[PDB]
Amino acid sequence: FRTFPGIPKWRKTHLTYRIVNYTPDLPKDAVDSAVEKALKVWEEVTPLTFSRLYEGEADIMISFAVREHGDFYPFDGPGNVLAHAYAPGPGINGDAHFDDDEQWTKDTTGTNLFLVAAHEIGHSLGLFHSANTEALMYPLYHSLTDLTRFRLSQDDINGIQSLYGPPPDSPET
Amino acid sequence: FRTFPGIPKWRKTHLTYRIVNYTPDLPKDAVDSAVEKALKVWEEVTPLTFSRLYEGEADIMISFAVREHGDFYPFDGPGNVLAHAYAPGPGINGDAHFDDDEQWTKDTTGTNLFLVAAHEIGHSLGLFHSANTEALMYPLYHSLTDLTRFRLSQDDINGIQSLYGPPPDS
Ligand SMILES: COC(=O)[C@@H](NC(=O)CNC(=O)[C@H](CS)NCc1ccc(-c2ccccc2)cc1)C(C)C
Ligand SMILES: [Ca+2]
Ligand SMILES: [Ca+2]
Ligand SMILES: [Ca+2]
Ligand SMILES: [Ca+2]
Ligand SMILES: [Ca+2]
Ligand SMILES: [Ca+2]
Ligand SMILES: [Zn+2]
Ligand SMILES: [Zn+2]
Ligand SMILES: [Zn+2]
Ligand SMILES: [Zn+2]
Repeated sequence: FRTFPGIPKWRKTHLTYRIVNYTPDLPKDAVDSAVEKALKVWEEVTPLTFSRLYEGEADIMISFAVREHGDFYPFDGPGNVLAHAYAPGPGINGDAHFDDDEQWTKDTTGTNLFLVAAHEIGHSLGLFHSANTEALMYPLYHSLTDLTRFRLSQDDINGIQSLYGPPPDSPET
Repeated sequence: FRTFPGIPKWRKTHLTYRIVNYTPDLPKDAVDSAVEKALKVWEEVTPLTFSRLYEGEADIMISFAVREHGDFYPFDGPGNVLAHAYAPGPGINGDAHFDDDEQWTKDTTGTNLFLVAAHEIGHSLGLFHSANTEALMYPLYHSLTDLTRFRLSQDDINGIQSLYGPPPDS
């Protein structure tokens, strides 16, 4: 696993997120659920908890964007870069953006929103790309029919626990 | 009425539109509806026709945005600037952006999407602001329009027709 330079990380255990805009690709409730599910992945293996805001600045601002969108890194059209997220800190830090020139889906027929969301929130929490091919934090996406049996890899757990530790409610093997 | 300088206007009657993203404030069908109704206002009194695209570059790219969003004219938080649109042309020209720091509504409890969209498309089609207080293109239309009895004023019709003519075989 790998972190960003200086290992920036949230100094709070409860983070807020806000879904700022919605893609034409899915019904609004489907976007919400993949985001909820994506956050739940990280919540299960650390002390971190998450609540949603319907207004104001949330730690993790989530949006869909096409090409130039007000930050330093314009998206790039269909394919290639799928999304990007910023390491922990104030403002644009912690936020995640999703390229709408991608067809976001609830299954693997397009680009699975849950999977990309879980991988991006991984950056939002301070994990950089993993070299481990089995990790969620691996820089390359792959269509995996298996969304019902999704499991964080041990490399991921290790990387996120090195930052925040395990859940206070769980035993350690 | 008024047109932009050098009177930029579409050189074709079939214009495509695309709703690039959706606001949290309303159900997506409410957005589609209001956008369609805004387009209809103008199509009804000209030879212009519209069709929707879900991919690629449409003439009129519609989006919601907050603060800095990829153009040189950032939105300003709640109220004041509700939205902005570019006159006819290629690329960003003809596109319309809507400030999501406003609360877009179907009715008048927030900022009415239909109304603002109708004004902005007026700009996307080549109309600049009117000096007539009753016109949709009057700068203060959003504070002066009665949505129950909404109809395009004749100053708005005179202006859009000056550019594109009346509907075929009137
Ligand atoms: C083969 O896939 C790709 O290379 C795709 N592009 C990328 O992956 C480039 N990466 C990106 O644009 C962003 C940069 S933060 N990475 C998002 C991302 C999201 C999820 C996973 C993932 C990992 C393991 C299991 C399941 C999914 C991996 C990467 C597209 C060409 C389809
Ligand atoms: Ca942030
Ligand atoms: Ca892309
Ligand atoms: Ca899309
Ligand atoms: Ca355009
Ligand atoms: Ca505003
Ligand atoms: Ca809003
Ligand atoms: Zn971005
Ligand atoms: Zn990544
Ligand atoms: Zn703009
Ligand atoms: Zn105006």
